[PDB]
Amino acid sequence: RGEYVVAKLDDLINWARRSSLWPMTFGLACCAVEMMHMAAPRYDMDRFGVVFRASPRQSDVMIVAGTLTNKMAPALRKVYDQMPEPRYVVSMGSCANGGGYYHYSYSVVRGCDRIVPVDIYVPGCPPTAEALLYGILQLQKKIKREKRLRIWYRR
Amino acid sequence: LHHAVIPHGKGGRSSVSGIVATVFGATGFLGRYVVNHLGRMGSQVIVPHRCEPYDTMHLRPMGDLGQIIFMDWNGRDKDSIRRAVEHSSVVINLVGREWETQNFDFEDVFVKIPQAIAQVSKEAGVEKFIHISHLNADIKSSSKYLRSKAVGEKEVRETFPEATIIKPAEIFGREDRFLNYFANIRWFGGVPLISLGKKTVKQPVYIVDVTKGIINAIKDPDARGKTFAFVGPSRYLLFDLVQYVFAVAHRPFLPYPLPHFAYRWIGRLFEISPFEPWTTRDKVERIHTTDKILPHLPGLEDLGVEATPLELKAIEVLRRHRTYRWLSSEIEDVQPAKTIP
Amino acid sequence: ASATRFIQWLRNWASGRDLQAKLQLRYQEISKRTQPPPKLPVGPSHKLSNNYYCTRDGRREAMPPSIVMSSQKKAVSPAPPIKRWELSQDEPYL
Amino acid sequence: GVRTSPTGEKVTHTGQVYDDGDYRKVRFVGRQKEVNENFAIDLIAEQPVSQVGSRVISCDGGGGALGHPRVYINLDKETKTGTCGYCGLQFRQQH
Amino acid sequence: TSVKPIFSRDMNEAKRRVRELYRAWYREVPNTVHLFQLDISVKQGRDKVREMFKKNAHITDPRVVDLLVIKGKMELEETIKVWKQRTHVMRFFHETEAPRPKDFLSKFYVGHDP
Amino acid sequence: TRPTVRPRNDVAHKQLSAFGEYVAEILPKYVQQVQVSCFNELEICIHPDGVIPVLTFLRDHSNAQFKSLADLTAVDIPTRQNRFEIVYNLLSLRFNSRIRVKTYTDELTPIESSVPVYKAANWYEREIWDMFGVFFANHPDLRRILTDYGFEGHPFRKDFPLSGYVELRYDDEVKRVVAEPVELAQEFRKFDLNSPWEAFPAYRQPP
Amino acid sequence: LKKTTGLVGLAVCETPHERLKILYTKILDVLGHIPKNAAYRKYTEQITNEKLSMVKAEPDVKKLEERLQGGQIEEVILQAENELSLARKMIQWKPWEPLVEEPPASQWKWPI
Amino acid sequence: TYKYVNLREPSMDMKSVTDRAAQTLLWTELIRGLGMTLSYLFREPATINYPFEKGPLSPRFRGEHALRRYPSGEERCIACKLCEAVCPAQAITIEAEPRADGSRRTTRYDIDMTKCIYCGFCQEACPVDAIVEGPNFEFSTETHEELLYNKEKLLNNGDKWEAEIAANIQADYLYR
Ligand SMILES: CCCCCCCCCCCCCCCCCC(=O)OC[C@H](COP(=O)([O-])OCC[N+](C)(C)C)OC(=O)CCCCCCCCCCCCCCCCC
Ligand SMILES: CCCCCCCCCCCCCCCCCC(=O)OC[C@H](COP(=O)(O)OCCN)OC(=O)CCCCCCCCCCCCCCCCC
Ligand SMILES: NC(=O)C1=CN([C@@H]2O[C@H](COP(=O)(O)OP(=O)(O)OC[C@H]3O[C@@H](n4cnc5c(N)ncnc54)[C@H](OP(=O)(O)O)[C@@H]3O)[C@@H](O)[C@H]2O)C=CC1
Ligand code: SF4
Ligand code: SF4
Ligand code: SF4
Ligand SMILES: [Zn+2]
Repeated sequence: RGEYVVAKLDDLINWARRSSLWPMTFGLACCAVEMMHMAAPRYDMDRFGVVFRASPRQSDVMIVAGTLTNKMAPALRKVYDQMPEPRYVVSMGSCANGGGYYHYSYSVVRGCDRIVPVDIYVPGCPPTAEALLYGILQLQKKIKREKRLRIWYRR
Repeated sequence: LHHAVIPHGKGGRSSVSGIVATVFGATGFLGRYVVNHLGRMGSQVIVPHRCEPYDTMHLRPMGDLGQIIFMDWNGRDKDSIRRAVEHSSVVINLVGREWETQNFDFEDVFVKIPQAIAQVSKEAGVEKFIHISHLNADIKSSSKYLRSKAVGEKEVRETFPEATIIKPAEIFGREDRFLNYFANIRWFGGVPLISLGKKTVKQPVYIVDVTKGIINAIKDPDARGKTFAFVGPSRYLLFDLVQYVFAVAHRPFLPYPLPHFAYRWIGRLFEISPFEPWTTRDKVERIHTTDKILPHLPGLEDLGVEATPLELKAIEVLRRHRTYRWLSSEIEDVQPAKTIP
Repeated sequence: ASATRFIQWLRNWASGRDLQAKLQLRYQEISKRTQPPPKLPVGPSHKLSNNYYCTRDGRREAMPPSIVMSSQKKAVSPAPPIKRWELSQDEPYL
Repeated sequence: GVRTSPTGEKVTHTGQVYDDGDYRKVRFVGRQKEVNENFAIDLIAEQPVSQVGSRVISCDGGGGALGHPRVYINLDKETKTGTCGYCGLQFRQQH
Repeated sequence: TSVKPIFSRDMNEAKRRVRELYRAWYREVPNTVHLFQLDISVKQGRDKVREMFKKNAHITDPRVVDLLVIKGKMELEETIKVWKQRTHVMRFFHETEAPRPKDFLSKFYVGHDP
Repeated sequence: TRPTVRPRNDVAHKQLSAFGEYVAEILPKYVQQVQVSCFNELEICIHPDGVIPVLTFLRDHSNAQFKSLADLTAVDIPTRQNRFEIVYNLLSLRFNSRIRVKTYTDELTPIESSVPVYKAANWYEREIWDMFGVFFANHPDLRRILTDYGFEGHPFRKDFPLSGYVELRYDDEVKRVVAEPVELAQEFRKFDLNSPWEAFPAYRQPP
Repeated sequence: LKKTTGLVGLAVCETPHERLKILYTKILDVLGHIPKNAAYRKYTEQITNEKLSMVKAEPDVKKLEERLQGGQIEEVILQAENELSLARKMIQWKPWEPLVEEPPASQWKWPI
Repeated sequence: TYKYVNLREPSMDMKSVTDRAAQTLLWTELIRGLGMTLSYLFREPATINYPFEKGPLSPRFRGEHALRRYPSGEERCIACKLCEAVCPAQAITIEAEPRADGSRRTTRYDIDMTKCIYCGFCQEACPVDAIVEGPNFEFSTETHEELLYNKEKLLNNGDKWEAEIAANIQADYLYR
């Protein structure tokens, strides 16, 4: 049966991608400090297979951890475009989510989703390190639900 | 007008354009520009999609919060069509495929599916209906793609008499399968052209021109019940167009004539791919079909769109096809192709 | 706390410290997560008499700046020269 | 309580409901309309009126400093009950 | 009416600074198009430069002209050193903004803005 | 010593007043006003022509030695014909003292760059130019520092709107970030907070 | 002799007494060209002469440093060089002259 | 008082000089640093097993918002708009009118959770303990629109979390 095979192959690639999520070493403001605390020993994001890598060419996730200003917006879009696919964006904190405390500023982008597509929105100012980890595990369960091969089979 | 659809604002992202549009086939080449233009002015857009939600992510930034709504649908299921259209004021059909698959053939995507969308839209009270046909649609065509475009075009008009039907020539743009198609031939050495491209004339049209024409059709009360032909401003011999493509890309051009029957055999070879075929017999036919001249139909000028010359936009498409040595060459470094007068 | 004796010895030797006296993981020396209710004190203005607000109103004692010179004898410095610091007697040199 | 319009859309405790022909109800298609089922106007009406022996009664909402500011309610009218303006509890003076 | 100058003592001196700035912008456009890999032509870039100078043709205050030139030099420096990105260069061309017709009727149909 | 009231330090007020007129005596060509607040901060208000002479004197004079420029900022007061007040906050480590020097300028009048006196002033003046549009003459490298490239206007002016005039988004058609006129899904809600009853009689202005 | 002043880049001076005498004497000479009634001259001569008195009457560096209250003797030398530089600059500025211009009517009024 | 962090003179007796030569050639102080990381290898790690284990919190924790009720079930909020006035982010939007029974109640109460800075000023300002920040911090969403809370969402949060919220308020209200 073709369906059974592509169903199992979807599980394999979905498992491999969520089990090995490499965020780009990309932080913007206060929220990056809680992101640092997710890598710290108490939460040890490495133990889920989550490893920071500096190069966008070697990153699977962009965690927008902090305010995105207008001056920074073209750079964030640049490094997002330079990530190979599949790629995911996690929006962390009120600033990234929708402008937050600086929503009405002349120099702030009112939400990073004006610039890049966003898979998960982590609320808080900042979200606790555990709240960000909950957001990453939520991203994993989203990847687990993907049906690329199943949809390809029925094209 | 219901009070929720009275236009407000200054026509920006956070405005209210009053358009509530269901766009079928929004996840393709043409759809991304149509959804972008609707979202620019604060329209409500319903994007029914068959694909993986990952492949709709590029659409999400195009609208203010709540202005892009995604739905699952199946071209064979009429309920899924009804749910996606019963709140809309205009329905736009951009469903199409350049190859047949095991599950959907040209008849399914260019006749059965477009007819079902039109039928359900009429039953649901949808007021406007825009359907994309093809300039060269002809029942007497060697291309099954173009034969189905002719059958479905008649069906849509009969099912939804007030529909606006748009017939574009080949569309060129960043994500096209036209200029990118010719540029990608370089991977096989020389460029095979039937009769050396001297017996074909094309009149390609810019993607943004088609998009602006679609958007003005929605807002134009005179466009209801009409059939338009969206053509670019100049006609070229196929050989000249392909030579120009390779000049803009600064790639070596080796054209050699290939007979029609040999090209078809090559087309059948690439069709064996279970993915997106690089080329097909039908694709070879359409590329070598002369673009019809239809003076009796209204065109882009009748919707307030001035057609963009191919010379102003080819580099926007073809710069990525150059090597490092030639990446920075400017728009004025290549002379235009001979345009048929 | 659950390390075996030999492992405690090994890491004590490797670091050169007695690591068991100051473990960085918290056990039972920390406070209970449920506490008795507090009974917080009140401030000096919680009185029933001799407490008129006009006698304890800091904002209404703020005054506009004193104009020293406007355009409408020994030299001085802004303050006395700063006294020289003394070396620590706890540990003068690190 | 929570009623449904003729379209089937639940009516909220604020009386909100999209009318037929309002496109905005498309946002609920494939999802749901979040409606709180415990209507406070119905719940408070269920409380019994409290009988008291004085012309004026005070209400703090209960729980001491966990309620609302303490207010005093006049009970001189027998044509109606005194209602706390913070919590809606009703009081009556008996004979 | 006696004020401290910025650079130019009079409009005659100011207009000299303007011309030198115009030359610098005119010379730079071919470099900007090539370096930034813009899809506009050198003629479009130079027409835009002319459009920006034309909008301030009515100034008769030497201090205002001096400040316009100072900002023009700053803008040119940002472009030459590629501190600006392609997005910043293309902002002068407002490519994504739809025309707003200026006739009374067209405004009347769309809203209350004069 | 009332527990909730800030105590008065009269010794500092006397010391700063004495030094206040000391500076006025030595630099009468420039000093226009000298004042000491009720929390013992000395302010010297000078004609803008004296920025370099006054700052040089305060840095170098043996009875001043204000070697550190703690801060250099501007304030916009639109009701004044010279709307911009330039404020230098200086620190003296030798005498453990602070002093504020204030001058003024308008939109079209340059102020002398004080980088030759304090190298710290380099970026502070760039910020003042960026946020207020005050031009500093003979600045080694005057350009925007905080605002976006090509940004138009000076945001810290009182008449520049809070949310500016343009905003950014990514446009898929041109495949780049674009700038467009600002529209807010929720307009900022202006609150009128001031009570209509006077609070501080000590500061009442004459009618 | 000091091995170090403790401040990075401030070299130890081998002959601080003579260096101070040179500098204060130079400062006094420069003040001679300032008008007699200029407050900068009167004040700077007064404080400059006090330091010159203390240098002459105190031969020990440490005891001299305590009297001067200016930090290290190398710090005091630097301050003398700074004062000399200021005195020369004051001659071109002439800040003893009357106020160049009154401010507008309400330039310093606060609150507006 | 002050101290010198780095102002010491090495001794020049032959033993000290050789001690330093052995340090330079035998890498003794680099070997010493290896000892420290070795000791950490055999220390129990500080990692907790999320999501089966949770980091410790206190009753004052400021998390997801919720609108509360009295024991009768009536809403505590009486539309005073103090929370809306104090909100540093202007995250709160309120409309109100007399209810059908005359009560002073809101018809709109929105919190934009992407504007909110989770500062807790709103619950300090509330005179009736109506708006609170609850203990939930695990409510990340897949879409932006899901974080624009209206009154129905906030009331559902209160009904969902009231058991924990009431106990947290009981533990801390004597510090307020
Ligand atoms: C140390 C070495 C380690 C090597 C590890 C090797 C990986 C082992 C696990 C393999 C899993 C199966 C592959 C699935 C991943 C495919 C990537 C993908 O997600 O595509 C989604 C795509 C989705 O396509 P789509 O049609 O649904 O939509 C994409 C188009 N748009 C953008 C318009 C939506 O799937 C496919 O296109 C085809 C899937 C076929 C799966 C079977 C793979 C056959 C392999 C032959 C390929 C031909 C080249 C020969 C390569 C060598 C053969 C081994
Ligand atoms: C009978 C007659 C016999 C005659 C023959 C006698 C010969 C023996 C006596 C000769 C001396 C023996 C020691 C020689 C070893 C090499 C010593 C050496 O090169 O160290 C010097 C080097 C520089 O140190 P530095 O202080 O920076 O600079 C010196 C001043 N310019 O310092 C360094 O190299 C620093 C290295 C930094 C990187 C270190 C990272 C790893 C450290 C841990 C490794 C532990 C060693 C484990 C070896 C495993 C071997 C399998
Ligand atoms: N040169 C051109 O591009 C020209 C195009 N046209 C017509 O314009 C329309 C769109 O053009 P283009 O956008 O380039 O075509 P694309 O192939 O780029 O996009 C096709 C769209 O149709 C959808 N679709 C295809 N097959 C099915 C199916 N079986 N069931 C459901 N959805 C389906 C695709 O969804 P998914 O992504 O899920 O496959 C995709 O969104 C087509 O009708 C085309 O014929 C007319 C003239 C010229
Ligand atoms: S969301 Fe809050 S914590 Fe995060 S960057 Fe913005 S202000 Fe800082
Ligand atoms: S927590 Fe602070 S920012 Fe959030 S709604 Fe309450 S007052 Fe506003
Ligand atoms: S402060 Fe409390 S009672 Fe007042 S409007 Fe806000 S939630 Fe309602
Ligand atoms: Zn009550």
